[PDB]
Amino acid sequence: YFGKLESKLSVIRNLNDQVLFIDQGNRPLFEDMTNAPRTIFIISMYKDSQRRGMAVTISVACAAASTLSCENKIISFKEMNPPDNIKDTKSDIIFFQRRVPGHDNKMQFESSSYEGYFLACEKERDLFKLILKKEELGDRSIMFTVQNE
Repeated sequence: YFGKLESKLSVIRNLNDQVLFIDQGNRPLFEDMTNAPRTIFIISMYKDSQRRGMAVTISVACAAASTLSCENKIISFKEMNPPDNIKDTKSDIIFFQRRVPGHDNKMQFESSSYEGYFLACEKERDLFKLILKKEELGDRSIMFTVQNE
């Protein structure tokens, strides 16, 4: 069971400190910037009845309703706002925000639906793409900086 607590305006960034943003193809990408309303995200925090940690929802601020989803281990944006309630122990839109042990300032987002899977930055070719993948003990690619303001 998940119950919404609050919401925070956030800018997410990988360790290359490239900002996360949604492009025109509805695809989440990473880039270095010096346009901007596509970088602003809303992180909505939920209370987990099983107490596995801090459950969050990631959605873009300047859209009507687009929430981040990892349905079928594939990153996408559903056409919905974060719900007041989710009545299940797992959700494709729900992630656990976890602070990384030996790094300061850095968070990782574990999928609630698929255990041991994390949001991650991936070089493809000329693009840095947001993907869902499994965790190596370090693995820089699953670490993120989030600026709640």
